[PDB]
Amino acid sequence: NSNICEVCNKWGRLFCCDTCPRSFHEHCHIPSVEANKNPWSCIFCRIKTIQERCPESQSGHQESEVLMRQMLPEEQLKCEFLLLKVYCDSKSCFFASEPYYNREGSQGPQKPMWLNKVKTSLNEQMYTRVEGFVQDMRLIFHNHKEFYREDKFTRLGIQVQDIFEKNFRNIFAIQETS
Ligand SMILES: [Zn+2]
Ligand SMILES: [Zn+2]
Ligand SMILES: [Zn+2]
Repeated sequence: NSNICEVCNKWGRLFCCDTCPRSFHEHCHIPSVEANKNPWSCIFCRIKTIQERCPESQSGHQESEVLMRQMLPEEQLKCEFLLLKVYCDSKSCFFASEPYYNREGSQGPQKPMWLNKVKTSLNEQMYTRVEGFVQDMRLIFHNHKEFYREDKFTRLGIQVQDIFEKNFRNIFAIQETS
C-alpha cells in the first residue's frame, strides 16, 4: 500500500485499503475509516464495485434527473466520494472551515457555506436528495466569487469549482455535451 494519505498526501497514522493500494488518515476518508471490518474496502473500491455490478450506470444521464434522486445508500456514497475528490485538491484548504467576511466594499453572503459543514451534513443524513448536496457545494464557490469580486483571489473559487463539476459529471455519469 501507499505510505501517504490519498487525500492530503501526508504520512501519519494510516489505514490501508485491502482491495487497492490506497491509504487514508482516519478523518480524511469519507465516511471516517470504520472501527473494525477486516477486510476493509475504501470509497474508491466501493464506487468501482457499484459500476461493475451495474455497467449501465455509466450511460449518460441528465443533470436534472440526477439532482432529484433520493439519497438512498448508493447516492449517499456517491456524494461522499464527490466531497472526497474536492478535499483531494490542496486548494480545498480555502473552503474547508467556516469563513468570515470583512473586506472594504463587499458584504458577506447571506448563507455562508463550507466543506466541513457539508461533511457534517452528509454524516448526519441531512440531505434527502442529491440536489441538497449539490446546491450547498455550488454555494461555496458562488459565495466566494461574489465576495472577492475583481480580486484575483476569485480564481481559487473557479479552480475548485471546476474540480467539483468534473468529478460530479464523472461520478454521476452526466451525458457528455459540447
Ligand atoms: Zn490525510
Ligand atoms: Zn481501495
Ligand atoms: Zn445493472
